Amino acid sequence: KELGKTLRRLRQGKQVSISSLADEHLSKSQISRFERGESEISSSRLLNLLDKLNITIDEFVSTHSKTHTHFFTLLSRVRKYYAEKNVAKLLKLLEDYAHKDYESTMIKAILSSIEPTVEPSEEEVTRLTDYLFSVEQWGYYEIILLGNCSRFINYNTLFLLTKEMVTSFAYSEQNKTNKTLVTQLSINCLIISIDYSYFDHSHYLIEKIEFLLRDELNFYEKTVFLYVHGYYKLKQGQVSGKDDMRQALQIFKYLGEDALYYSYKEHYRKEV
Amino acid sequence: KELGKTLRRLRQGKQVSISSLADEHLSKSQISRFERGESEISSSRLLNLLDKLNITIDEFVSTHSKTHTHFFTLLSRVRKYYAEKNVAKLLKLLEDYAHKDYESTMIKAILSSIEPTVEPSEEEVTRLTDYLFSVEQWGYYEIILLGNCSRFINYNTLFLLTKEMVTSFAYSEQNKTNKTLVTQLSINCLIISIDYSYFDHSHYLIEKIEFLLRDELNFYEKTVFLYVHGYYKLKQGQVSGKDDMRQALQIFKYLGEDALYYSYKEHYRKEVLGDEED
Ligand SMILES: [Cl-]
Ligand SMILES: [K+]
Ligand SMILES: [K+]
Ligand SMILES: [K+]
Repeated sequence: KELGKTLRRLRQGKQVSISSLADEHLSKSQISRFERGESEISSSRLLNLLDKLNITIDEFVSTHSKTHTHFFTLLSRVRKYYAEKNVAKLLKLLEDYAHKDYESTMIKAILSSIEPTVEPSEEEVTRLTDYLFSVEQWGYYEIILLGNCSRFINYNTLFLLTKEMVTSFAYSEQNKTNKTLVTQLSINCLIISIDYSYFDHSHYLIEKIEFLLRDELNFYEKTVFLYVHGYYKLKQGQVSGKDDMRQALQIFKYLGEDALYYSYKEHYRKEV
Repeated sequence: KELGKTLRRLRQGKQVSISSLADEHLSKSQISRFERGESEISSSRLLNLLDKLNITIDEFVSTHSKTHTHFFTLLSRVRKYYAEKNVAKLLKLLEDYAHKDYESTMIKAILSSIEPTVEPSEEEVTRLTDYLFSVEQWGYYEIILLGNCSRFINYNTLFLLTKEMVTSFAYSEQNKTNKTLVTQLSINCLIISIDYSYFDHSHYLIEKIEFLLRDELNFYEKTVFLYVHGYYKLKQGQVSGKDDMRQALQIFKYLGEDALYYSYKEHYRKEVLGDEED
């Protein structure tokens, strides 16, 4: 493949020689043959090279040419076509992914928001939720599928899926990307539980979100959680919840986040 | 070492059969032998398997490996010992990495903030800045080194290094970790440029930070930027910069960020309500 070309450019960018990288267990001929695309190298040997070069495996694959994952290739395209509300490109895209079950279900859920003829069937959603109940750990794939399809999942399943996601998601201490997404979807599920006064779920979600935010910055999620948690208190008769919601609005205004400000201020003039 | 055992558990959890994964690049028997820990597999073919299973390489390595990289293992230890303010543990740590030039210099810089007896020499810092200038594309390694050693880099080299980092850092559409740290380091450099009134450098860094924050969430960096940009506005005669600085303090307070609130309020009181002469 072209993995060797990527390794050579990164190695030369750091002014590191092949000889300095090679040692008693991975030779210079093996590194060079890999860099020249004439030979393959094992996964453990590639990770050892990147460790010596102080390059994350995540930096290496994102530095590599266009070999984005099958999923992020679709996600990047679907986000482009949705930003332009291009229904024609989205259906051609849905046509190109008809052989992929969960992927086409997600495209239908996204496309339904801007064109009402399209929507995922309940059999398609259940196939997705069945899959999501079965996974050992929740990765970027599972999290994005849930977030883009949550409007078509009945609440009780959405809460159980949220509980599975919070207790078994894959995050690293160096890449908190999945942890941040899990927090946002947990807050979104907390919002719905408060709307229906399912305060048994709200109290559980508040505990998990507070734990997810511990030892983290995540000021956006804390601001949203400040509003949502205050919304929870207000619906339980605690008038102090109004102050938390107004403080969150103040943060949006202070940072010039006008879209979030009006989106949450409209929710505040409602329900009050 | 037993990569296949981890891959097997993830695949079975996804209810995927080995037959569905076999193609012209890897056969069913080849996949099975790898899952049983009886053989290794090339990097390109492991990535193709993970791609069909929709598992990123980052989640797979973090799931299987119970060890971190060389530099992040060091980083975790420094951060744990620094949080404890334990000078003795940081000194033993310094000795475990004394054979690593840049790493030792970073430890000395970090340790110096709570132990003035130890300090990185100017020859140690110059070798590090030499390395940082020589890099074609800055990554997580180069960014962390510059951040933790900034207190011992003279301002003119720090701004030039900031220019290089900010111009040539690896862009990732899916992992904003490096972009966020670059933003934080650019804000830190803008602070120093405002203190010393290098207002041409300030305009440059301001324009860079504005792009980095755009289309991102990153409310923390925006809150610090609101304060620091208001600080620059005050130093240029714009009294409205005080309101921006006070609004940033209110954000820290509303979110319960007590440590950040008192650090920036102490800076506010010294620079806005401090000593006035004549
Ligand atoms: Cl911009
Ligand atoms: K390979
Ligand atoms: K099962
Ligand atoms: K103070």
